[PDB]
Amino acid sequence: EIETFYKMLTQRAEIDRAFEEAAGSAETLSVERLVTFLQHQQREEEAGPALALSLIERYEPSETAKAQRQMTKDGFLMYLLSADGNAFSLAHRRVYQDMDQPLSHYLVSSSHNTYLLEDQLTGPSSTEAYIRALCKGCRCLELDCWDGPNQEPIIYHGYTFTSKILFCDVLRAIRDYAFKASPYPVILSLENHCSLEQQRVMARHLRAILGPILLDQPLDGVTTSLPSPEQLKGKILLKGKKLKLVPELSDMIIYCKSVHFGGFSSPGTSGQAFYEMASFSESRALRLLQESGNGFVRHNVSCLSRIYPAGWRTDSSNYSPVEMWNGGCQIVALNFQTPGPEMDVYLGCFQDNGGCGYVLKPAFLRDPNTTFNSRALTQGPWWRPERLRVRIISGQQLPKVNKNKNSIVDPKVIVEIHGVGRDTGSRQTAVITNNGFNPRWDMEFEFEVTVPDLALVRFMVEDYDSSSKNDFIGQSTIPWNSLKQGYRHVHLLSKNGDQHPSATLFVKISIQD
Ligand SMILES: O=P(O)(O)O[C@@H]1[C@@H](O)[C@H](O)[C@H](O)[C@H](O)[C@H]1OP(=O)(O)O
Ligand SMILES: [Ca+2]
Ligand SMILES: [Ca+2]
Repeated sequence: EIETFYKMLTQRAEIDRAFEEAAGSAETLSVERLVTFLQHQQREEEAGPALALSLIERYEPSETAKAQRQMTKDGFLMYLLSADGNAFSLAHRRVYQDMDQPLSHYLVSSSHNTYLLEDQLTGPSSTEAYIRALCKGCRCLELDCWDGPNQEPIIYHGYTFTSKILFCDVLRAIRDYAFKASPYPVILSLENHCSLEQQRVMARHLRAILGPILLDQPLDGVTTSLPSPEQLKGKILLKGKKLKLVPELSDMIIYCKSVHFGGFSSPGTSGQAFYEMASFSESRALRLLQESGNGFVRHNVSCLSRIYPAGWRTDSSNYSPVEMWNGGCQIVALNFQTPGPEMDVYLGCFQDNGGCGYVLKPAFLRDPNTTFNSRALTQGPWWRPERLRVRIISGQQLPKVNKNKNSIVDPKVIVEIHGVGRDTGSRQTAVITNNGFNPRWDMEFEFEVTVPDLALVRFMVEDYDSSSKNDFIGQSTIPWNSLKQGYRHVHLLSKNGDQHPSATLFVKISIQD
């Protein structure tokens, strides 16, 4: 009984079967079989006794089997729940890409009106908001500066009733957290509304507070392109207008001069200097993407574009970043304080590359001479269809999505493909009523994706309500190239992007060309 219970509360058939199938009849998995599993199933490339051994060394609970270079079912399970059994590639969870190209070549995690904790009209601002962002990996932050009492510049939403905070205070927080999450450059987007006096003050605080972190002079060399995240490692750069504007400030804008969108210079040689940056609202961006997809892309190859939520999003709601990333846009600004699929995809995207905040664009988005246009797809390197088959097997300890009572969850799972439009798909499972502890669905979906290099796969679990909406329970977004194959567990996240210790989905992923 009491064993039978812990034994029976804790008894997952899917796992048994999986171990069975792997080990065949043996009560154990020999390296020879482990490796077969690692290869045939988990489709690992580095599959080999080396891997298999580290797996066992790392996960095998039995001192015997461990010592005897073997894996018992338990050890199998643990691996499966480990950072190694995770659907989101462990390898990709550390900086592993080329940090040498000019910034324009990377997608940069960017925040919008960062100082805000809520809505854009009357919610509050706080330095906490910049801390959070920074802790969530954000590299590019926004400071809307306005003159304040006692000659001290303040930051708040120009023309609204949003609460205020000090320019200096913000500067310290940034100073303190700019690199907690990553060594790479942080970009400060100044939106100056300050009298010349207070402007200078600003300039003082910057120098005073950022000190040496501040990048106040062009990098020796750095002549034809933007520096690389490597070159700027440890610095913070300013972005704003460059010569109503005191030189103290303007003299600090080195590689990020705000500019009004000129146009894309294919019908010429140049347009915006690599050191010039344009911003575009959601709407405009779409339009240009709709009309000049290839223009933009090519543009974005050597220039940084910043996009920002549409004016009507007074609720700090966000738009989808994918659409812009698809155009090579790199400083895709979102309202970091707002839970939703948009931040889910955003943060999923940036978990890649050890979440350093910079993610190398695919090559075809880094070739000045590119005919790509996610909107008018033609054959190109980017064109590389794959067939994804995802099996939603079971759920484990799905969290009680609050609810002001003792009810049980009634879960269902949605899997979605995000990328070029042609590739967008969504599918959902059935609801298992009244089970969150160990719902088992065993449902499989299949998707065709022509442009994996821009895709992301999202797993979301809602608690079904016949009556009401459908309570979000947890979610997880994995970029296509970090999607791991075989049996894996998807570690679910709360709406706020926090890790849910024991909430997981157990799945079988298979990708074939
Ligand atoms: O920092 P930029 O690139 O200028 O973009 C900002 C944007 O991120 C946000 O403040 C919008 O509310 C605002 O309308 C816009 O400024 P705007 O008044 O120039 O449109
Ligand atoms: Ca702003
Ligand atoms: Ca129920």
